[PDB]
Order: sequence, then structure tokens, then C-alpha cells
Amino acid sequence: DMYIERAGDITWEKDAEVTGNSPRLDVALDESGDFSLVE
Amino acid sequence: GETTDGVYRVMTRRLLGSTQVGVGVMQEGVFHTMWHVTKGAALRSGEGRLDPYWGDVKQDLVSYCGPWKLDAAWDGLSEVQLLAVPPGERAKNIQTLPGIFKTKDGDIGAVALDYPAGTSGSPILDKCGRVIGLYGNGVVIKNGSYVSAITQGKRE
Ligand SMILES: Nc1ccnc2c(Cl)cccc12
Repeated sequence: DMYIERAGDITWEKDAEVTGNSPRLDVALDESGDFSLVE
Repeated sequence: GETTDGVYRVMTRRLLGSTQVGVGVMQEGVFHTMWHVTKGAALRSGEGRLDPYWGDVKQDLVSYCGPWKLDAAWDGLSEVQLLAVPPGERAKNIQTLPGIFKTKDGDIGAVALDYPAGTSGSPILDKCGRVIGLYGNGVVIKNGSYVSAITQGKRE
């Protein structure tokens, strides 16, 4: 039996920890909603 | 129960301790999450019960109490913030520029941020604070690092 607890507001927070790259990827989506790397 | 707009942890007691299995957004009285988090199962919010209303395993999405409410899209240019909510840890905005899932059916935003699976459902924001999709469905690349789609539902 799952339950939910609030974890915060949905807001854009100016000066947040800016990280991560921006890769372009060829992918296939199956009927099970699993993504996979098409190479 | 709590029906206040905002982001939420999805918890189970069916394992050891209380375990965060995912995250979701309450908006306009509707709770939005990823299908793989709840498997369409019902949810508790106080005594309050949430019942599934819409769901699609292929989109890996599901809404409770009403139809999918979130129609905002990545504009293809601007940066965005994963409002990540990890297990046992406080909500925390991470700003990033999305990459791209190129698929036979089209291009999807993707965010290269690595977080425990319990973060699945954490929302992704545009600069006006609108939710443009949910993190936690995607792919592992060469490195061993996780890349997630910006998964958005269709609103009516
Ligand atoms: N291996 C994984 C499967 C599914 N989801 C994940 C998320 Cl959200 C983060 C990191 C790893 C994974």
C-alpha cells in the first residue's frame, strides 16, 4: 500500500547547481515503454 | 488528504523500512507520476485515497483523481531544471541544457543527470516554472551514466 508525502513547491530557483551535458542519441521505444540505444 | 499543488515522494512499506519508489506532481487536483513507479496501483494521502484515472505503459505515465494536466513543452533552446527529489534527501533544483532522443517517431528532450531510481517522477521545469515533463524513463550510454527523456503527457 503506497502513500505520498509532500517534498516541496514547483519553482525555478535562480542560481541553482548548473551541471550535466547535452548529448544527441538515436533511440528505439518498445511496446513495453523501455528505451534502448539504436546504434 | 493533501491535495496541495507541488512535488511528492511515493513511498511503500512492502519492503524493509519505508522505501521511496518514485516522485510525482500534484496540480489542479491531479497527481501525475511515471507508470513504472506505482504499476497503476492506488495511493494513500492521509486517510485520503488516490485512484488511477488515466495511464499508458508505452508513454510510461499515469494520473490519479483526473486527466493528465501538464501541457507545457521544452522550447528546444532554453536550459531547464530537474527538481530532483532523491530518497532520504531534500528536494534540490539542478539546472541543465537538454540533449535529444532521436527516434523514428521524432525528437524528444533528454536530460543527462544521474540519480537513484527512486527519483523517477521528479519534474522538469521551464523558466516560467511550468512542468514540461518527468524524469526517470530513458537509457544508459557508453560511460555507464543514465540519460532520461523529458516524458510529457497529452492534455485534453
Ligand atoms: N538503472 C536505472 C533504471 C531506471 N531508472 C534509473 C534512474 Cl531514474 C536513475 C539511474 C539509474 C536508473
